[PDB]
Amino acid sequence: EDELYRQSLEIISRYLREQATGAKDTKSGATSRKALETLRRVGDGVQRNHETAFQGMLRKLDIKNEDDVKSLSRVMIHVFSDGVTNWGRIVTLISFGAFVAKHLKTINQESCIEPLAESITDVLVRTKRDWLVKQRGWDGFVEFFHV
Amino acid sequence: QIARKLQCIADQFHRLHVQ
Repeated sequence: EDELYRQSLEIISRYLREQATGAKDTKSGATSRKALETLRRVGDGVQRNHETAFQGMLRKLDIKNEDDVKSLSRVMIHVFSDGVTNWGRIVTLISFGAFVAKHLKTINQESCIEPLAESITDVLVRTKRDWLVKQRGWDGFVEFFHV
Repeated sequence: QIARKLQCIADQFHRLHVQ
């Protein structure tokens, strides 16, 4: 019933899971494909450049289980509390999400990766839908970061 | 704060990638 939510979740969940597992997944394909490739290029870069800061942030969050996920949900909402939305903030959140997914994999909480992806998708689709639609969704995401 | 740091990082990301 909500195609933008479904597509966004598909892109974000796939990226978070393949970052965690190290293998891509086998199971709107055109736009989603390009977005994922874009996310790999750009998102990996963010994690590399800001690995130290990401580590510090993770420790302060103290994520041990599914209920800890709400604490990231509150943090992510706070990011946009200044009324500003752009692709830079969105990719940064998705990148930190991938970083957290890696952490969940290392602490044997792999089942927490999906709820993680859903909470990130909740913040972006549920609270920033109008902006996302204005950017032509993930097609605009791909165009914004085209090189 | 974590949210403020993520904001800062997002800002660095843009300034590094603007062309």
